[PDB]
Amino acid sequence: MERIKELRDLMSQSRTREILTKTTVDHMAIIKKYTSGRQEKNPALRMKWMMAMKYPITADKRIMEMIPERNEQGQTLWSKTNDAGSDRVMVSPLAVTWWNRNGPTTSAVHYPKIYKTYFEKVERLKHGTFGPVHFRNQVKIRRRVDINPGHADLSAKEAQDVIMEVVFPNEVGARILTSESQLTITKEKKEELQDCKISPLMVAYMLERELVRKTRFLPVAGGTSSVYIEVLHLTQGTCWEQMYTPGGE
Amino acid sequence: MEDFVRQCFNPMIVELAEKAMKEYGEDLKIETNKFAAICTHLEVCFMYSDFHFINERGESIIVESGDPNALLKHRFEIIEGRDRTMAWTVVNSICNTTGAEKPKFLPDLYDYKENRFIEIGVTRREVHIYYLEKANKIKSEKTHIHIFSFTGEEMATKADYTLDEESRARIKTRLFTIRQEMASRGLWDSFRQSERGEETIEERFEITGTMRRLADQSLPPNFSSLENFRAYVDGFEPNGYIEGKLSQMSKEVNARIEPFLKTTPRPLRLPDGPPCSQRSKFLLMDALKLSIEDPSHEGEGIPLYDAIKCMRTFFGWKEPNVVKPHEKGINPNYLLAWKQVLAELQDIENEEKIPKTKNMKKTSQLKWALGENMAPEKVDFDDCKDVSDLKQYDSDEPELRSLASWIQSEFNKACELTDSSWIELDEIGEDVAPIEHIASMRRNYFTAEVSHCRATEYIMKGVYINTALLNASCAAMDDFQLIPMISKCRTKEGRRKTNLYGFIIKGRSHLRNDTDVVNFVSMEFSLTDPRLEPHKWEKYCVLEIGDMLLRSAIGQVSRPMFLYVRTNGTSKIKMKWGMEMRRCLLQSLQQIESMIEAESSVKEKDMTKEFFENKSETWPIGESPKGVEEGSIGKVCRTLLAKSVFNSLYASPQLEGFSAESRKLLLIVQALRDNLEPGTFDLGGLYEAIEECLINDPWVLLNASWFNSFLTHALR
Amino acid sequence: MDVNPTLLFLKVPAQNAISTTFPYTGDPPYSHGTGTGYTMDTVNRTHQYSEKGRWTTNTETGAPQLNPIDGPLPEDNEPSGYAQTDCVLEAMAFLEESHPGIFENSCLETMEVVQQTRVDKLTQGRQTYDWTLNRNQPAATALANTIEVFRSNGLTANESGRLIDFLKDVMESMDKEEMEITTHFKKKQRLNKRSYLIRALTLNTMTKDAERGKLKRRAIATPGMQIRGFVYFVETLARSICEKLEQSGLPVGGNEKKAKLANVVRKMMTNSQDTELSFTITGDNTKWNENQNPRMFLAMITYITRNQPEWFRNVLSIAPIMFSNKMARLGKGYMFESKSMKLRTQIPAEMLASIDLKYFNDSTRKKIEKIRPLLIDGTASLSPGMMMGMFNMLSTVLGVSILNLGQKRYTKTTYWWDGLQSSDDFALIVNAPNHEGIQAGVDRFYRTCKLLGINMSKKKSYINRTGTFEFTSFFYRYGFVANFSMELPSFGVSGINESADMSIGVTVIKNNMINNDLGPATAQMALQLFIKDYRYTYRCHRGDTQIQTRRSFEIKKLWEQTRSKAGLLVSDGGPNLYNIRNLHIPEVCLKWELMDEDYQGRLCNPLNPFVSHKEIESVNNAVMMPAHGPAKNMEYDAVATTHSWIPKRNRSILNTSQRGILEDEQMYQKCCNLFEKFFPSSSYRRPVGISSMVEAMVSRARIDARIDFESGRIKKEEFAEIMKICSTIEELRRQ
Amino acid sequence: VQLQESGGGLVQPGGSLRLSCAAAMGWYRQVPGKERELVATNFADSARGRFTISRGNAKNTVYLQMNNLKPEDTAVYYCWSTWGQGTQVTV
RNA sequence: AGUAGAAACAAGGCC
RNA sequence: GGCCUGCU
Repeated sequence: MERIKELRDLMSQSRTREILTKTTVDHMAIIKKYTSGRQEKNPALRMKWMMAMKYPITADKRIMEMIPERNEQGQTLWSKTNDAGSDRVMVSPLAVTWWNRNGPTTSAVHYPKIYKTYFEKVERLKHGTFGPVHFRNQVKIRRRVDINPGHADLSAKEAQDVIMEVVFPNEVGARILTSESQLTITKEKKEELQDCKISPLMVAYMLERELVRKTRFLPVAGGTSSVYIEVLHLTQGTCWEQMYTPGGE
Repeated sequence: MEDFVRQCFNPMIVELAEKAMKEYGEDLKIETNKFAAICTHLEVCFMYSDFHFINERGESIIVESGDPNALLKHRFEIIEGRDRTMAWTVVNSICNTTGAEKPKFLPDLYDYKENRFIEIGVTRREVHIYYLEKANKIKSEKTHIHIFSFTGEEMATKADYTLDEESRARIKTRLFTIRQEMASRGLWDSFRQSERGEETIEERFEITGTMRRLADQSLPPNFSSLENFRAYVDGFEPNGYIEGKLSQMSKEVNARIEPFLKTTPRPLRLPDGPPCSQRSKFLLMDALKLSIEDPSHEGEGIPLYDAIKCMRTFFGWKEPNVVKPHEKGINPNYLLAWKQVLAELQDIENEEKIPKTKNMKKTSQLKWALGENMAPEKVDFDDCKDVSDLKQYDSDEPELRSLASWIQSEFNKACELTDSSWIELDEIGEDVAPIEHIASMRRNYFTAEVSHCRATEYIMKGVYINTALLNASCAAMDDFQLIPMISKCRTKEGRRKTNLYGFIIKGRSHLRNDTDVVNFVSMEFSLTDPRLEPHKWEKYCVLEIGDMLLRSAIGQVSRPMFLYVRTNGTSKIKMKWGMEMRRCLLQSLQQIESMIEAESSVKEKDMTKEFFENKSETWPIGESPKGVEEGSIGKVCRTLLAKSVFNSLYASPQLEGFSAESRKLLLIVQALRDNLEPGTFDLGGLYEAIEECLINDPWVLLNASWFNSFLTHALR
Repeated sequence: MDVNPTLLFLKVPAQNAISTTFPYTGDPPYSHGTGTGYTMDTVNRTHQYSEKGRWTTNTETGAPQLNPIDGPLPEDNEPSGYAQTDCVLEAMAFLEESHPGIFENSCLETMEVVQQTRVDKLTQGRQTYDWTLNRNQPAATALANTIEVFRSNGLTANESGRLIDFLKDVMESMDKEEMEITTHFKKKQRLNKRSYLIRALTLNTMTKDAERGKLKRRAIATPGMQIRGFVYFVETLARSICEKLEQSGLPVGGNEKKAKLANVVRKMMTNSQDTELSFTITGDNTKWNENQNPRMFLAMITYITRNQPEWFRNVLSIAPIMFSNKMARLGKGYMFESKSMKLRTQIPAEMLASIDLKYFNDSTRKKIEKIRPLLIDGTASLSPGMMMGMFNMLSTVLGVSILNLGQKRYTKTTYWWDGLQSSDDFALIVNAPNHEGIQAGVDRFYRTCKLLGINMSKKKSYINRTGTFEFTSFFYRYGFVANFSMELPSFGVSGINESADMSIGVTVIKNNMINNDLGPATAQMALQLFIKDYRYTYRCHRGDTQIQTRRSFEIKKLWEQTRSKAGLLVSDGGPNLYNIRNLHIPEVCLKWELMDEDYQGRLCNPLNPFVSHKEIESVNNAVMMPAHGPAKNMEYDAVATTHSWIPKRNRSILNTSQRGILEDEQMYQKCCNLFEKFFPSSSYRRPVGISSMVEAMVSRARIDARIDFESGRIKKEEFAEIMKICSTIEELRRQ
Repeated sequence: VQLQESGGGLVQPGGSLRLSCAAAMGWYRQVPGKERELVATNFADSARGRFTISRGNAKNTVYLQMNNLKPEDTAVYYCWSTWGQGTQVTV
């Protein structure tokens, strides 16, 4: 109901009607990236400079109807002045902390299921067992190794169709996945995330990260396993070796 | 033939078919019979779908015209007439909502009663072959298929015909209308067989017009056209042309190697001129501290109250008077500014609660001291052209200045220990691995070594001052603000303590660019008389403000106590980089830990404890008139920390240029000392490159003097 | 006793303590005003290194151009751009012979990419010079403006959605009598053929800031949008070629560079017997970009693309053809001050052609006098050579050809050489039975380099015995030695947001521990200092302290409200549990089991009004410009929390005549959000097609209402309402 | 850098000895039953006031002038810059 | 004045 | 005096 209604409201005004009519689907990306905002050259300097202002961050308009304009002593939490090239409003950082102490609460039980990679890292480290540190010269030789320890033996494009069919089943188009490994992955990640309401985009991004294999060139000495490379900073050094066995093994 | 589609069919269908024509990118002028055939297919699709509605029952309600109501459901909903992306969108949506099977090709319609697809195709040939043809094109299909053909016959599997027969009479009447209208036209010489499935195209990227002429002007000197040059390139083969030109080329084009020996390198020449002055934003070696011995932590507390309490701890105030003038400004303004600061500090002391941040009055005194309303007003060139004085901004090499001995002593005392701990580090996760325990022990050793160091005190001073200045500039852009220089340490006894070096008055700070300058005036207490090294205080105005009595065995000194007052400035980039001075600790201690690890790779054991306690091994860390002096690892830590701190304090382009062009020569000298037969192509050029970076910066000149001393001691 | 750190090198070798010689703890040098002086100096220097060439006047642009190719051979060691066509063609032929099938294959993959590439690939770029407004703007904005102008002028082939078609339209625009542009102050202005040619062939010049390692500032250039597609295709070909060359090091990272350097040094020295001596030259090329003539790149590519479809050759040749006629905008201008009348003025650079020279100093006066003859419509012709490393990969190809030309099969002498080339820098290992052989080999290498327009910087180069050398701030001494002073500037708060900054800092510490041999205790100190700076920057202190800030009240109440305070994030004033073992774990997941369910739910709430995600590309990618290197992107692990807000934008557009761009931004974003709600996959996979917005949106409304009734919330009343509303918007679009 | 020590030998207690090393510099010693001991560079406690270190940069030589010798000075005395081979001193 | 260094800041524009 | 902006 609503969606077509703001569609009609947009088409009511002449300029947006022209934009909707003359613009083709292919140009979607271009106009979506059409912005006057330059990409910052020195982010640290301005982040240290903007945070000294009042209302340094930006938030959706809806914040004006969930968080009061001021806190107990009267420190303002949000302003009604919109951003430069968006309908979002500039708000103070307190509106963040406020949201974490009296804002609406939900059931975050499914975030562990979504962010599978990070929670698997935590579980692997929690059950790890350290050993003695041995001091001897390490011959670090540079090798190509896979960093992602949960890659399902799929490439970027190879798993992209799987991700769409898992999250966006209707926009798949011609592709119907042939490999049965992809079939089982789709089934599992479909039944697992059937009602998760985090965001389609973040779900797709994390599925891409988990399933897609990624490789990088690093100086290693021993190890060479996927689980042993994520902790390469902790097990191998310039003149010391720290024996380690992740919780998985 | 196109006249037929001009005449008969309605607009809607003809533009739908024209967009379907554009879909796959073939042109309509070459073969139009496909257009007519598929537009008739689309027409039968409509005429078969429309006029067919359903209500909550099955048994579709058929109405010649949809009456105004909510009961406008369509019996058959069309697939084709849409783009491939949307056709597959509808296919997938129907499959996911109906729980049916996904076909591999494009259907034409969907129906509810039987909950499935219809692929309508009316071909010229008779049905009973085309049907099974498209059937074997589609794999294991449950979608029912139904086709007509011009003779008027119908067929389908399951003997199934999904709706009214009068509609099918409609279809075949339409069909024979088409047929015996082409009869008047006469198209069957090709109508039965006009499409054979042609798909081919050649990509054409032709250079022509102006862009061709440009190609004719981007060739070697003796070529006339891109065609000729490409023909020459294709016909070109290697026939020893590099050798001919190498032989013909003059022999003066050479890269002769000049041997680099011990007697080759000469000392770097330093610029000559007036002595070098002080550039720091605060006093480093001549600072004085007024303290309260409070239990508050670094960030804990309120600045103004702490400053006032510290200043009340000192007795012996005198009416201030000029001792050493600025030599270029108006010292009475500095005097009046100091008295104004004192008066307003008392004014705060009187009232109820000390404000967290105070704003000062904009008197003419600080208007001059902070450089207010001095930027020339911006105008247009068309209005100022006849002014003779109008010229460019002064753009020339900076003034030349010779090195002085004060920077050496300042660095010397910047590496000395102190009676306080100037670093209170944060918390870290409790160490769980033995390597983490080793790291923590190493870190504790280095913290014990460097915390009691003037370099750490300078780091904290700079970080706090720049943080406060940046925050005030970003908050109080318009109005002058008072900020007391505060630094909190911990005594040997363990009691926490605060220290007040002085005050900073920040001025207008409407900083847009990263290079825009915010001006402030800094006042700092000290005991060092400025009458002994005046050239180091060229830009300072120094007053006499009191007398101090520090307990000494020579009765009690009752020394004078002066106020160094100056106008300084910074910028957003400078403030940001000065508030990250704590990475000097990193740089230094990373270097020391690299030393320790490299040495411990030799002996298979951690070597930190004996390095820091036994102090047997020592590194050359300075030269005395007797000779080169070596110090323990802790002294090396402090020296490197001081070097990094001074790099962060006296940073400038001269420093970067000299560092690079002297690292080159240092590598060459190291190669010489390693017996690697080093050689150079133009050493004079490298020397000139190094010597052009030394202009007026005390730090870079001191580094150059150190480099000359290192060369003199090396090469032996 | 006087302390002197440099004397430390008398006991510790120079490379083992080279980190001390990198003053990367202070503010790097920045430029303050115009870059016009540097642009003029660079143009004059590029034109006078090729003075002995031949002059011509382009019949299209009417600008003077200097062709030095096949010019007189140099007779001195000064820089020279007199490259010889036959010599370079022979070098490329030998490169092909030593690597058969390189050019044909690379051309095949490049042809595939060019004929399947899309227009949107041009949006994935940083600032570009939009000619519609004569100023630098984001790549997407400039592309959109150029497409709009083309469509308004009648060039609508780009509607095919293919980059090749966009380039076809671009070339067709060159043959138009009169184009039209829009300006706001809206006014429609007409550009004739020559003016549009110069506007499409021009470059925008700026001054490079944050450049550490030199006393003087330099100038850099940014091209337009008409020429970026050809550049993209040419660089794709060059990258595909260099990936097949082991002597190149430009298309790889740092660790790969080190590995290849070690391999080449071991190969050269190990194969050398006791009789052969080995020497390493640590060479830098003076005026690398100013001496590389685009015509020679045209020759190299036309030799590479031999026996290939003519359209491929044409599309790959268009780029150097435009660079050979490239123009450069002088810059921002010059600012004058009058102290007698106490005023300042800013004259644009376009007046340099006619403005009198009384206001300029001697140096600038002479520079303007020398560059004036080349001024055409406020921009200077820069035909002789490249401006700033636009063809990095082709330059690397030429250098690799030079390196391979001494494989001992072409030297025809006892001496031989090899090494590694990365544009403007190289390491050359030369072996020969005697010092005379080494001298002859280096002399011939230098001479051959001078025949290709490449000069070796004698002042910044030195030769020693193999085993010790330098390459791009990587110091090799019997094995590469860590520096850690190049990455020091990256140890602070990045400046993206709270969660992003935390994750980026911990990940940077981890990486520098893995690669740059950062010590354990040093890493712990870095973690402590980073946490301190992070808390002091975001006003998020431990909460149990009495540090009054603008955010210390809410943080303190959250602290007192929470029961398990160990689960609070550092952003919310909680303890830091990070350590050397936890540097690879996001903060949210490390504290997940310690958080209270109320705080956990409030933190990670999808409905939070702070989190905003635009595209799959910008989810967890942060662009950090590394010190002493080109802009780079990093993947940082982070959980989408309420702290993932995006900061405020500039907001200064409101005072400029270009104020309508914000309204267009808002309307485009509203339409894009509506489309995304209609097409959820719009962000992850960019939609493709040739239909218009409203068609897809209305038709999908039809179908989705239908099916969501066939099972879902919709009702007949609502479904029919949607159907007739779709009809209403249909008839509205009709009129 | 190569180094050669001279001037060691057998001496009486309370005697004197001038070590010289042909090539910052100094002198360390090694008793038969131990590792290295610092002598001079600054002098150690066990040898201060008795022993004097000096150098002639024009001769490229560092000297150690030992006086009022004790039986506990009996060691191989090594010069350094790089380490010499050491010269035997027996008191 | 001051910052800074091959050109700039020492607020800008709009009424 | 009143109001706008701080990488456009």
